[PDB]
Amino acid sequence: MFFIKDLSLNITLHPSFFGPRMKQYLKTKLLEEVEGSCTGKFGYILCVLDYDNIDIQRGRILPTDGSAEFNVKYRAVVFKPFKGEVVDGTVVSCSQHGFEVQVGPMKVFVTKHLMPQDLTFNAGSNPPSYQSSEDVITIKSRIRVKIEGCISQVSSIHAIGSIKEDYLGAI
Amino acid sequence: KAIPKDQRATTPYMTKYERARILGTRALQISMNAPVFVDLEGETDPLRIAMKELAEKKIPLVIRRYLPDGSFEDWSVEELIVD
Amino acid sequence: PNLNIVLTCPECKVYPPKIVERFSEGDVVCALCGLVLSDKLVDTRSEWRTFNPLLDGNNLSTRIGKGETTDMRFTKELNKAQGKNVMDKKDNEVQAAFAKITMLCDAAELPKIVKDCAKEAYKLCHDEKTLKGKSMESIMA
Amino acid sequence: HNQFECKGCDNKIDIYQIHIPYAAKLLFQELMAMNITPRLYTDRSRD
Amino acid sequence: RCSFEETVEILFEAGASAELDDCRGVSENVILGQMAPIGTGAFDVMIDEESLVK
Amino acid sequence: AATLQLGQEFQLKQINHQGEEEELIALNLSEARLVIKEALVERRRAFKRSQKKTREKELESIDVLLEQTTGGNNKDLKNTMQYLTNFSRFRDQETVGAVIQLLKSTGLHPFEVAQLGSLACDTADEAKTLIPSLNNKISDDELERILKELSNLETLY
Amino acid sequence: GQQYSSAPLRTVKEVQFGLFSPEEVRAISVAKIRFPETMDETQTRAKIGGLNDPRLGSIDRNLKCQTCQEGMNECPGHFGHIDLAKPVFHVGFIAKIKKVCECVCMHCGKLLLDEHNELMRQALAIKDSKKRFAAIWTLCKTKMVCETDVPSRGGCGNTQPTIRKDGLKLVGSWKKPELRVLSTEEILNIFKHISVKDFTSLGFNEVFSRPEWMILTCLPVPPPPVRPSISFNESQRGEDDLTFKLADILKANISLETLEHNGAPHHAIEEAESLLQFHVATYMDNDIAGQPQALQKSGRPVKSIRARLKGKEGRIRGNLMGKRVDFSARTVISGDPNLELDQVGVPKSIAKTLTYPEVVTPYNIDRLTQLVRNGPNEHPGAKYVIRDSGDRIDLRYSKRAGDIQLQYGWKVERHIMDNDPVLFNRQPSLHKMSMMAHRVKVIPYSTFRLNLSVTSPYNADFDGDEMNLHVPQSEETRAELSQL
Amino acid sequence: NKDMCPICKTDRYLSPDVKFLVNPECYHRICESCVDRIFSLGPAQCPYKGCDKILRKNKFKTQIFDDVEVEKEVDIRKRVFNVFNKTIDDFNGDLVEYNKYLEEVEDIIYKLDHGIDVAKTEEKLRTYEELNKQLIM
Amino acid sequence: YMCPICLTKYTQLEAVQLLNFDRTEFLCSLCDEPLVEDDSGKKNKEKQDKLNRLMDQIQPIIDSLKKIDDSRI
Ligand SMILES: [Mg+2]
Ligand SMILES: [Zn+2]
Ligand SMILES: [Zn+2]
Ligand SMILES: [Zn+2]
Ligand SMILES: [Zn+2]
Ligand SMILES: [Zn+2]
Repeated sequence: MFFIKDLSLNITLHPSFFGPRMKQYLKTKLLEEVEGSCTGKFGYILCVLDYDNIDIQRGRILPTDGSAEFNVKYRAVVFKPFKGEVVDGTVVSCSQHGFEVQVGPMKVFVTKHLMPQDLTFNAGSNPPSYQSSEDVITIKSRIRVKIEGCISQVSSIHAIGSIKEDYLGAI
Repeated sequence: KAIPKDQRATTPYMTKYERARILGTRALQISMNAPVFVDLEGETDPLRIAMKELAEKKIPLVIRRYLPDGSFEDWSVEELIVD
Repeated sequence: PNLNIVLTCPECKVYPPKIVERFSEGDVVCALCGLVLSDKLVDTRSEWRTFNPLLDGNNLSTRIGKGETTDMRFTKELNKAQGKNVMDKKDNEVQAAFAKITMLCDAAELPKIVKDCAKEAYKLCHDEKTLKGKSMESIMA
Repeated sequence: HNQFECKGCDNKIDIYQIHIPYAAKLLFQELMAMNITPRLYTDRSRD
Repeated sequence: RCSFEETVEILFEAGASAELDDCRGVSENVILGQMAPIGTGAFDVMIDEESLVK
Repeated sequence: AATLQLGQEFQLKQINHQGEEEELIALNLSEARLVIKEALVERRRAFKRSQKKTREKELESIDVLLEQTTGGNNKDLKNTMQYLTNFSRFRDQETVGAVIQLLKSTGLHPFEVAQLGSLACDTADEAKTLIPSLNNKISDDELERILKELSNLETLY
Repeated sequence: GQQYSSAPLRTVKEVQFGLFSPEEVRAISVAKIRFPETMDETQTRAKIGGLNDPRLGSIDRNLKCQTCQEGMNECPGHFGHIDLAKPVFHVGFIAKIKKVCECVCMHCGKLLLDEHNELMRQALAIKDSKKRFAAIWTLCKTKMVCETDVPSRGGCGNTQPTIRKDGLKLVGSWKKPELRVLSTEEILNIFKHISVKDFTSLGFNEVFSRPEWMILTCLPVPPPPVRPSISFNESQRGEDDLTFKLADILKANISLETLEHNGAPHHAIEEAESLLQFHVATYMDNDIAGQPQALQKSGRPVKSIRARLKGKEGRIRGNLMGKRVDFSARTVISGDPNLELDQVGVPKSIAKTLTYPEVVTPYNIDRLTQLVRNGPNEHPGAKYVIRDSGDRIDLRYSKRAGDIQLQYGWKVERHIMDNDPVLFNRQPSLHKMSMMAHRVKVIPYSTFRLNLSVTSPYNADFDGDEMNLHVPQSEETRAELSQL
Repeated sequence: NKDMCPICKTDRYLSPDVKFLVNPECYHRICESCVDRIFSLGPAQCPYKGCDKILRKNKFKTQIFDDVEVEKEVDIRKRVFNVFNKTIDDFNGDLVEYNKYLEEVEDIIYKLDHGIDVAKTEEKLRTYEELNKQLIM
Repeated sequence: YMCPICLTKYTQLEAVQLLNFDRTEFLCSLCDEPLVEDDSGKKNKEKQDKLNRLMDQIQPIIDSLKKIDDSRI
């Protein structure tokens, strides 16, 4: 799921960068190292918006290693899975236990053991994909999955979905 | 928190602990090739460069002095007096 | 699992490596490039400087007695609570073997090495169909 | 692997790393062995 | 308190009484190996910003 | 979870950096694709300001042109943007703008109303089975009437 | 070194003490410790579920701690647990249990005289805890009946026994005199039935200390590092006391588990667990007065946990409040009427050893390059180069590499050199002038030489007094010395 | 079987809070404990020995009168009196015809309801599909 | 799932977390070893056994217990 969110950050500006234009490297470090990052707590930070009015209030020198550290608060957008709401995405990869579906930036995994039993993997697809009587679910096939699991080890998310019910499976 | 600049009540001088910690970090930073806001006239010792900047009030740091309750005043080394 | 650690200079890699332990620095170093592999070495003689599993194995022991600050209504029960688990262990016949043979070889005026081999030679066989008792002397004999 | 987990709180998100003297980390682990919990918190609640 | 005289009995009461020990003493900071708010440690060093114009 | 139990960070009572409470922001699955482009461009004018001193064909160049403006590691951000276009179901903000006009009388929790927009929903039995919190919020009438507008409002390419 | 991690690095601001809930122990524990054996039953690696299974931390600097990985110098050791057959007192709280029992009806769990008493209105005033429980226990310790109502109230009506400690036992006598010694389970059960509002008032805290936690039910088994083994001469891999007492606990537990599953002489049991209660007690503290010293197979006592912290040499006094340190030297001092007031003469032999890690900058890189050519031996030389990546290199054992390229931000551990400030100290050192900072001057033979005037603050003379030297290892502790 | 789940046989004595549900697919006596566990995952067979009716937890429901013959007929009537609510007796008025049309609708219902040979009911289900068109018509 | 080589169980979410584009099947970070399912046969088989044991009390005590619940004296 997508949101826009108000987040904060702590970045340590190593002492070399302390010239007049430090603020530049701060934002530079920000986008370059906050965009496109998974976090267990918030999700994939996608777009740092409001690139103007980001709060950069004041830095503290850490006693040893003498590097400044700043607490920057900002606004951005995040793809955040959950459990129990339908999500759409085309498959990309596949396996014998299922097929990974790439949704947003998260390659969801839907495992047949959660999908409706009528489509047991007919392994005969090349490229591998599942062939069911109602529809044949291919690699770039559109699929509507409800998410029936998630995991957030920090700086990572893997979720779990199923299409066992109606309005589900292929699209 | 954050006593306003017109209400700062603490001493306008630099305590010798402030002077020692300032020159420490400033020297430490210089020793990490932080830029230098003064003409190192032949100097190569980071502590001695720091003593030079401080004598020219060119150290871009600021002292956050905590009161016993928790609030604090902020002085910038450029405005504190050194002895 | 294999739970195993090996050191090798990731910047020479040439071998099962040529490393040396500089103890007095608490280091191990690639004897080629001198990269220090791992440090904070832990001492190896001071350990036992401050100070029998071949017989007493894994079931451990500890001599429990009476301190200065205990009256006889607690001391003797330490002598009356220690006695409940002397038969789950055949170890009476293990230790009382040693104690006996210790009482023997020592009374026999023998070198304290023989005492061990007999403290061994009991423990190694220590129960066989060939043994099956047989007076429990002949072995200690 | 870049994964952390305080099971017993089932937390895998709210983790911190601290530097302390090993002889302290010992001490705490011996207050635990006597059933004292010396929880350490990195922010103030009494304020 | 535990570091002076009767270390364990003090530590027990704390654990029973759920003492919350706020780590402002020099002695607490020493155990944690932190910078005690003492002398040079009695303030923070903030990185000035306006003076970074030059 | 499903029952509208999002994380405490995403609790309906949200806070901005200036402290006052506000509405939780949740996005329909393509106007989010729009605001992104606005930002990336608003940076593309901006990143280049400091630098100074069907649509399916063009989206990639639209995308990848903005890519160099950003950190380049983000075709995985495009992995959503590509998705966001492939699974885009709007355009022309007023499409949503009117739709967002249309929806936001819903009296529904934002994860729902965003989900309803985001979702390619043909049936009204769909919601009460797809979004099972959506079984007694709005009935199939007020649901599908919007869906039936949504069908035409599904502006396709 | 120590491998990069990602968790955000903070600093401790608060310690919340508090007891340990047996559920918490189990939720923490990575392993149910069951068999007293340490090693594997085949004189090989280690008994799983034994007294140090590999899922606890590991040592040998050669294995990986299959719970959390490898480094014997990263794994902090993970805690395992034992669940006792039957509950026992925690020695630290017997007194604070006997005291407590005298303040609550031993049948319903309610408190004795409450705010309807006047002085309870006067007791529950106290904002202090440890005196609230103190003053309360003066009022409640002498009433003996769970009264019912004295309007200007709870009941339970029972007479309340009188209690006395006697070597890990609390024996209560009523009057009706039932001098029946009290089971723990009753007390445990008693406690589990006390009002939050009661023990709160009593001085506890329902999040961090329920009174029912002073009675041990589960047992937390410290990982190996708390009690390491001395692997000595391939068979004298001696074991720490805490391993023994733990074995001896685990046995005395293992036994008593049977003695209920197999018969019940019901006086052997009453001693059997009262034995195990003794082992747990002396494990925590083997120094208990009114009790028998739990000895070793050398007949010496067992180093209890409490003993590890008690006096000097304990953790606190001898390992936290003060400790031994690197980068120091100690030798005999001599006088010198030819050194300035602030110099100290350092033997060249010592200066070759102590070392100071300097950072390569534009202002010294060539000069530092020179030192690295001198290498370890000739004096103004160096002994290690530290690469920005946290990587270190011995300069001997690198002549093979020969020439080395320095780069900015690398660190060179040079020898100490003239004018480096060092901290000089003469023990006992009972005032701040017994530690002043001097400037090095490197001289021949092996005494520290100092000016004569400086001698009266240190309170030294030259009949063999020795003084200690401490070298500062940073650019900022240096300035602390020179300026303060 | 009267008050215990035909699956786990948890008696109303042993689980007084047992709440029985059945499904329009098969109308099976069962406790909710199984119900959730069975279809918390999704569309599968009914947990009955001899039931391979694939059915789904949203379709689940609560009996009222325990008469699975009436209730199905009630359901049949409910199915009818939903679409066959388009019946004309008051809309017809002719006392014989209003009797007849009711009789006709009921005969159509009874055909579905009597269910003994319900294929003319299936033909009436076609007529009910036609009624789905006739209630539309 | 479970790696017998480490003898340690795992669950689905670990597996997908442990899964790879290359290895469509599961390794074991402890063992680097493919995993095996578990609880499939035994527990299903187990619970049915106790179900009869649970049934063993149905005509027995619990029925007669309700035969006490008639008056509960
Ligand atoms: Mg003398
Ligand atoms: Zn090498
Ligand atoms: Zn470990
Ligand atoms: Zn009472
Ligand atoms: Zn059931
Ligand atoms: Zn394994």
